[PDB]
Amino acid sequence: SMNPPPPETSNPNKPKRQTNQLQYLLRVVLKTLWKHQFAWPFQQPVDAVKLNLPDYYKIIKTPMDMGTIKKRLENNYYWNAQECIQDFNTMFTNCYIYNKPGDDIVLMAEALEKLFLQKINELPTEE
Ligand SMILES: C[C@H]1C(=O)N(C)C=Cc2cc(OCCCCCOc3ccc4c(c3)C=CN(C)C(=O)[C@@H]4C)ccc21
Repeated sequence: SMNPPPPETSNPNKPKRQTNQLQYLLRVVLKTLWKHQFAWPFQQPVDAVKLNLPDYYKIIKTPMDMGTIKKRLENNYYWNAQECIQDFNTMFTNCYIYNKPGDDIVLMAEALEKLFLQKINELPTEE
């Protein structure tokens, strides 16, 4: 019934590094998706209490959102760009699992996902 704590976005024990790929993920990928018209339901953790979804955290065991993804990227929480890419996939996949095809929320996740897959095709080469 209650919401779980938000996903961890900061750990001082984790090593930090900056890469051209992680910078692209926040400056290009995150910035493009955030401003999109369908982004609003994905900009923060699913609030199962305020949205009245009592079974959400019974179906979804790996919650994810762009707010958490952006906080992780600002805190230097990701070491590999693939960790961030998996997080975006998990957010899209959670939406498709909890909801049904043809739903307005699924059509919004599908458009964000198409915008995301185009950006990852142009992900610069490691340095
Ligand atoms: C599980 C959870 C979920 O998976 N996530 C990610 C988060 C939240 C969420 C949000 C959900 O619902 C949001 C509402 C549906 C999206 C907006 O779609 C429409 C459709 C029609 C209109 C408008 C918007 C706009 C203006 N008005 C007033 C209109 O009448 C027009 C015609 C459902 C599920 C989740």
